[PDB]
Amino acid sequence: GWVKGVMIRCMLNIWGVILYLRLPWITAQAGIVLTWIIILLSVTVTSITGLSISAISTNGKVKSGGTYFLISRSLGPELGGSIGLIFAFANAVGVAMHTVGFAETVRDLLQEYGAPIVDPINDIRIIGVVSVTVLLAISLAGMEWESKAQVLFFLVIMVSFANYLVGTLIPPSEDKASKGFFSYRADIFVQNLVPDWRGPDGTFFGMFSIFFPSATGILAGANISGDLKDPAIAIPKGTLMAIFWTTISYLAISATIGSCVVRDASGVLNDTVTPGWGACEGLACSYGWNFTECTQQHSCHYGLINYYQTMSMVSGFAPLITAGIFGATLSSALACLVSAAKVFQCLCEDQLYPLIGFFGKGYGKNKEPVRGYLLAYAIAVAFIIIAELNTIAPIISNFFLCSYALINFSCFHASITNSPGWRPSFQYYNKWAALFGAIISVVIMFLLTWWAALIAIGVVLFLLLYVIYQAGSYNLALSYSVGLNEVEDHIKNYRPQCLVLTGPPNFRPALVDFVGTFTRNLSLMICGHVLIGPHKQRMPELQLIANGHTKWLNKRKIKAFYSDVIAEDLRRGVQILMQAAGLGRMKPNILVVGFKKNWQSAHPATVEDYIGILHDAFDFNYGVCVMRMREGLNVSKMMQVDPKALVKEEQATTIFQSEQGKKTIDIYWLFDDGGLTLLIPYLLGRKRRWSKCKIRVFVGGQINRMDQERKAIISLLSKFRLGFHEVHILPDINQNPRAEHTKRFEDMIAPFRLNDGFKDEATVNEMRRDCPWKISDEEITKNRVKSLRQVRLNEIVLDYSRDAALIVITLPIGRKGKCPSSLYMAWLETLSQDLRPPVILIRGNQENVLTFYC
Amino acid sequence: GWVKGVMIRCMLNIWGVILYLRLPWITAQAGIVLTWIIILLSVTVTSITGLSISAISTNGKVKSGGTYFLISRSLGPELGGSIGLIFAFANAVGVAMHTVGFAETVRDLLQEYGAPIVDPINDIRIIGVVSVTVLLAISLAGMEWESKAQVLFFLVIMVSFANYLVGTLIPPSEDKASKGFFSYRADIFVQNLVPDWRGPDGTFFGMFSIFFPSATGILAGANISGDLKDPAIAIPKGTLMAIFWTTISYLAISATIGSCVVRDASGVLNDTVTPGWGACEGLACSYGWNFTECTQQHSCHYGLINYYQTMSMVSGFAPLITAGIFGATLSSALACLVSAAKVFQCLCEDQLYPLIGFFGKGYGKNKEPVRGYLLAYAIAVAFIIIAELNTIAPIISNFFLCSYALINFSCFHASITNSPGWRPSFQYYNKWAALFGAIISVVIMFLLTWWAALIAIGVVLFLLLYVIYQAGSYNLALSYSVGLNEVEDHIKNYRPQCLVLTGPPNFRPALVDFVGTFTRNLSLMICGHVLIGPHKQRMPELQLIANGHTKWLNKRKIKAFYSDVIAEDLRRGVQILMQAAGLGRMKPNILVVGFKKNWQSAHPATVEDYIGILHDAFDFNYGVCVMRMREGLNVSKMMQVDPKALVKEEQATTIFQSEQGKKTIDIYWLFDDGGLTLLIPYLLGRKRRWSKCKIRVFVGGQINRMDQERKAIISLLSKFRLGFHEVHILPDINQNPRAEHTKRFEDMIAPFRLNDGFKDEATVNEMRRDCPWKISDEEITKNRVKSLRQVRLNEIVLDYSRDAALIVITLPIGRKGKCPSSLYMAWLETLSQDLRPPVILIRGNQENVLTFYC
Repeated sequence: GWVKGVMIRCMLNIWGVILYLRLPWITAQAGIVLTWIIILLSVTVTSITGLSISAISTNGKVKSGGTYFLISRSLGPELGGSIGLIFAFANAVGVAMHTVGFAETVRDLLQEYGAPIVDPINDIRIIGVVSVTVLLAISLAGMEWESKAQVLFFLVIMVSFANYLVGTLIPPSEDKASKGFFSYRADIFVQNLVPDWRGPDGTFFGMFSIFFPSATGILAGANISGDLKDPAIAIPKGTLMAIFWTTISYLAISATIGSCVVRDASGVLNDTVTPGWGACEGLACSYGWNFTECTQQHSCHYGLINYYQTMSMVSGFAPLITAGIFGATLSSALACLVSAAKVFQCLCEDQLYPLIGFFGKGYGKNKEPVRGYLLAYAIAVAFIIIAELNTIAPIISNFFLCSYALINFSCFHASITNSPGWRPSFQYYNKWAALFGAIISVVIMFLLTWWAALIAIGVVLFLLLYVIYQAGSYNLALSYSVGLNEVEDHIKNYRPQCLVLTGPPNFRPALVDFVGTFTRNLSLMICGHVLIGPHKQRMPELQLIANGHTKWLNKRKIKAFYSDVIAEDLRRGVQILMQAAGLGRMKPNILVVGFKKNWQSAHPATVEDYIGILHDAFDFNYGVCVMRMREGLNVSKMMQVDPKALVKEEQATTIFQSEQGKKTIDIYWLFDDGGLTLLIPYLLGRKRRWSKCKIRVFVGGQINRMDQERKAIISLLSKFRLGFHEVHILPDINQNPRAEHTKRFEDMIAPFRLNDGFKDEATVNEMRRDCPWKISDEEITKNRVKSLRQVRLNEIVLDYSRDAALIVITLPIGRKGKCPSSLYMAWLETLSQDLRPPVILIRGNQENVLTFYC
Repeated sequence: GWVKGVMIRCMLNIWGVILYLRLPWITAQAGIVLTWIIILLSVTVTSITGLSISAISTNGKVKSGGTYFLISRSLGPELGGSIGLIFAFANAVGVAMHTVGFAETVRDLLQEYGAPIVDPINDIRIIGVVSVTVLLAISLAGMEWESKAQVLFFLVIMVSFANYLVGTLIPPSEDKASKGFFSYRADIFVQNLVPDWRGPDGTFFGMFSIFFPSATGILAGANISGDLKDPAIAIPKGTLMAIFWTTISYLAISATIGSCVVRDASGVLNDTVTPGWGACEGLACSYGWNFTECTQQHSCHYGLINYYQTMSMVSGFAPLITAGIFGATLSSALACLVSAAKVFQCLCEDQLYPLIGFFGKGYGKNKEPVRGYLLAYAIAVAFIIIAELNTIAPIISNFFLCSYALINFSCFHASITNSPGWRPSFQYYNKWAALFGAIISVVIMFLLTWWAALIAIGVVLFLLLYVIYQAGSYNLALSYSVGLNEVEDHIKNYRPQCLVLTGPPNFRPALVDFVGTFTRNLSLMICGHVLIGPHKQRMPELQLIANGHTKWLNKRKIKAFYSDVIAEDLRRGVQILMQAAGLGRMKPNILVVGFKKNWQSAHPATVEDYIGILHDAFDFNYGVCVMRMREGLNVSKMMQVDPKALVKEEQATTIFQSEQGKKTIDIYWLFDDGGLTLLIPYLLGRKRRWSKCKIRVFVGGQINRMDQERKAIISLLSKFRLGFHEVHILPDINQNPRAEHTKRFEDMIAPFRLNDGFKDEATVNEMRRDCPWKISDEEITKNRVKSLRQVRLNEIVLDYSRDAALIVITLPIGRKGKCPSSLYMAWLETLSQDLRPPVILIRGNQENVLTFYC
């Protein structure tokens, strides 16, 4: 339920050692008014944190429970992981504080009854170590008696409170009056209403740092959210009621102990007032006691400000309050230890931090964090070695204030940024109240001591930034794609979607880098390897080889999407890839095909396949490009870096980027239909390294007009962001070429004079003028026109461009049925046959433009 | 250039009041060693910040930009705005500091002539406010000549340094020796090597806070940008050289003033030691000077630790050092004043903060920040009212340390997160050096004083958090989906990428719906429509058809991509789309096929093509699935105005489409592997529609042991939440053969014997064995028992699951070369016979299981 399950659990964890041992002393040094102010200032922070905790408990629905699990699932991995670690450390030090208080009580019992062990501080150390070892032994094995222990502890604390209140009303005896107790008196109340400020810790915030661990423990209700009936209505009321009732108890005890005991008293029973004309100085003189001797010399042993166990002295039966101290300290220490271990284990099971993951495994059948229990025990022992409560308490105040500020600010952050899963139903949660609580918690943390607060904030920032440096990554790409399913065919975004042939990626990598240069974070570039084996498709050995190849490619920091194809020949192999690659609107639009360095050496029939590539690409309304670099195409000389992944020379391509380019692109327009002609040069022409480029826009501009035909391209020039009027009119585009060049063009096809790959087509010629080698207006009979033109282009490139870093060569057009594949190949070969420049071939598909950069 | 452009004006801003007024006093209170440590510790912070600033300057080619512009464009707006605000405030307070130093110098000058105004402190206030008003008047109008005033200031400071050194070289005069300066002496150097803390400000960090303004002024090099020939080379050299040379000057002045002036001296010229025995003490006694009275009485007026103007006294010509102080102060204060105003104006140009202060508005033709100038003047006057360098300097140290820590951490943040616009070219920039600089800056800021450091940090946090609080996806894909291309392969999450073959999307819409409600933002679903085109694409209008189908899909709630493949048949027709659909990881993983229910009407070729897709899916590691309906998946759409969404009638046939599933789904998963067999109804179950259907597990096979295998299944069920433990036994497959069910099958496979139309099979078979059911290790003989099992599965569909949402039977498996096509197709027809509700068959590729949803 909510009473015993939640409120009593929070009660037993909030009530602890400072309630019995230091609250009367805080009331003595700070007075009743400032002690109440301290109590209320701590309760403000803890109640604002409790409202955030209640909002967390009402957010969504969590069935397993746990403080770290609730906070992290409601607030996030970064803030949740910082909270689950600072809170775990704070709970580990709380064990040390409560065990030190229990050890101090046992030491006082030994001093009054019997003999001490070694030394009043060393006895505290020894008893604390032994008691924390016993607590660890109980936690590891023997955690089934917890309901009975909870009932016994709550009843013993109730009995201690009742006995203290009963003995306070009793009129003082000789011993109690000697020790400073005079029942209730207005004079003592008025005297103790004001501070005294003795010792090094006499300070308002010095007292706040010692009292504050009396207000912590409000997170015990959230620890068992899974093991409750209805957490959304049980955790808030239980936590808030526990905070309220413990606040009432602290205020009442402070008020009644301030009004009963004087600050200074001496245990000597002879200090009763002598019947004569004495010089009695203190307030106790009116009550018949003479405490001047020690009060003037600051050597009193008893009193509110000098005796730490005055609460037990005041009461009717000291052993009952001793049992109450034992119960409170043991319950709080056990709760802190088990909470630290369980939060740390759950935090470690979520791999958010590198090295803590070792303390994440459980033992036995219920998976107890034995490693976490041992780490918490080690931290507790280390802080127990400090045998002073007034030293441990400020540390716990700092770390619990840091944890509460973190929780409050995490709730405020989740509220202000409208976090997805952050939907609190708690009626009394306000994000500005949480922000105020976090701010005041940090301010108080720095006010108690600045260096420990700085260390805590530094650790918090380290963890938060480490984590920063059910979201999912696959579903996001899917969501963006389907959102694009509603993309507008309107303003067709003719991004340079391209399809690339490389075969194995380690071979022909010049294309890879090339189409990798541009469309970097601009569009899609798809690599394409076609396996040419028609028999035994390596279904098993396809993903693995791709993996390896993609890793190599990825090691090159490329931006592509390799693709594997099985087929019998090149033609149908790429035909499969072009019309089915991508998905929906996410489809490739441009094809680039690697040239075969050795085509005329042997294997004649491959000309058909290679030219069918281009013809089917033309018919498919794709973009088309050829690939032939300075050096040989296929890498077959290795047996004497090699993996571009390791090292990628790619000089032929890297020249443009690695080296600062001083020579420019040269294009032309003999085929005006090609719109891409102003895009592929645009794309590549606009890259970081490609920055250095004095764009030479060579175009067949109108021989008389440079302002409406050439500027027709200049008005459009703006969108292509060209900014160049370099329209170099070279009307010598197709002038009669060199005699020698035509000669070579011919005997090039002399071996292939026949349509060897076209017997069928020869029969067609046979029935049509029987043209064996010369073809009317198709080969050289009349088609020579285009051949002499293209060769003139070659002369041009070789004369004007001469040494040309790169050339935008427009692939010429041949329509099937009026020109053979042979001549087409012949044209491809003669595009750059004389030498070996880098073939930056290009041609478009009469598609619209001005997509990139307007 | 770089010298005069950067380093000369960085020195002029770094040199200021503390160089002449408090450095000797710091060397007096702290030791020479401790003063050197302070200087080097400040220079470490400023040099790390200078490295960060040099990295910022060499980032990109930002032109015509101040300090704030550079920082906010290289770094983020969130960090840039806070940096600009803190830097502007720090400069505004530095104006007050340098004006107070100038006023102190003028007040001392007035006192030495015996003409004070009102009193020491109020005279400082009056002179400082008048000076700062004159400074504001110069800054507003009359700055045109500040370009030539720079040379005068630099030459004046150089002359002051030379005069100080020359005067230090001079042997003592009677007046100078009386005032404490004798000369370079080893004894004085040794005496001043050790610290001597002699006031409220006497502490290591107390002197660090006063000195540190001597090291600030390096960002003065940053705001020059736009007036430099080459910032990427000028800014780093100038800034670092200025830091080095000013550090050298500070160290030299400290070590030379600590070696010639004693800490205690009296301006009385009669202290000269009187001859006789005496009891004279002190180091000066050895030089004939008995300063005993003041030293013991602590009433000395002169000396290093008492006189604030010791550089002036030591130097040969006092007015020259006064001129040097004037030049240094009026250069640093003017630089700070015209830096704070410009940074604030640029910051207010960016609508980054709500209360702009409107100081952003420029005046005149140069758009000078008159409003910003007045705000800076007001802040300077407010901090001038303090009129004490030892109090103003700690504030400026705090705020400049905050600014430098902010810059260093912002550079580190940009480096570690790999910001898109952060690619610094500075060779000596390291993000860990920047992190160290920011951390030590914050530590020193809190060490000097904690409350002002907390105020500055809170202001920075407030600003930062306030600022913190169409082929787009195409492009977004580049960063996410090609970021999805790089993802590990060891994730092995069996993404249920699904492929479908409904032909036209409108037709066979039931499969579309089924594959759409499932994978609704979970898995990729791709719609493949085959146009079986045997010629040139009919028209681009086909693309219109594509947009019409995508609109149809969007007219409902589908997340489909539409693609098409041109072919001449179906087997190859799907085969094209099969191994090329998708791209990289996103690629479809399983395949569903529109069942050609009509199979006894058309030639069996269609049936052979049909078995083709399933066999190919078996060879390509794909998943096979198939639906079936009573009225017709390939419903004739018989026809037996604004027609509304046919969804209503459609969903009648497609419950999943809209109707929340009510009746139970049953997985007749005779086959175990191919997890999708269960996954399909599973992520179908996740669906709210199917949340109303107990997921029935109809396992079948062995009867002797049931749960023995199940315990493996319930382990993977703990992983794949089921919520049930009752798997109904299907012993029908065995010992339960029903004759009338065999007779139908036989009468259902007649024209299907050797109807594969496989002439080669017939031939090879004919030369092996004759009869169409003789050579039957494959022909419905060895696998006949399988046909019995199939018809029994249908019978237990009619009994065990008489009614169900979808009867999920495991899709059968047939071996190529060991299972004929007609036998398999008849098996499927039995498994999905008539008079059944929607029915689905599945069989995965047994890659791995449990990968999804644990």
